[PDB]
Amino acid sequence: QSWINDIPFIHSYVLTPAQLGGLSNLQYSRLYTRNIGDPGTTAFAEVKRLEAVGLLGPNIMTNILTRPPGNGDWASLCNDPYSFNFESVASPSIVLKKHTQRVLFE
Amino acid sequence: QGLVDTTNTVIKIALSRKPLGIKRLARIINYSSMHAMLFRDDVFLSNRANHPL
Repeated sequence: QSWINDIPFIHSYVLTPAQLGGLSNLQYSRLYTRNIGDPGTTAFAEVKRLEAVGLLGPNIMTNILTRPPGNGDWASLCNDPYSFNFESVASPSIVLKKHTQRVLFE
Repeated sequence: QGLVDTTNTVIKIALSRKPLGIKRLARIINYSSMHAMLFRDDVFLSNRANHPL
């Protein structure tokens, strides 16, 4: 009930890229070519453009760079590169898929 | 292991074999609100008096 009526929060949340914790899976460069390349530089480049043109505030660029880190293993770095070690919650598809694999193979 | 056909029926069968957990199931149900609050507390609503180089 708190955050759903914060309209600049919903703006700044559906528009921040999904690599950085937001919702947006459509960078502007996705509209011209496919998803090839580094995801992280595309995320930070879109955040840079959206800050430049005045959509997204200057708060968010300072806060993403100063973000406290997540857990991380060497296995978490190796099983997925291009991966910022931020504290992030796990997708239910990944959790349930991996649980069903590790149950059926017992 | 990434070649199994995890449909919803397969997932219900494997949950009927072994239940998920207590902390993980609370994270599965509350996923959208926890994701939104994590975005809110980390990158939208923060002081961050250190400014990096």
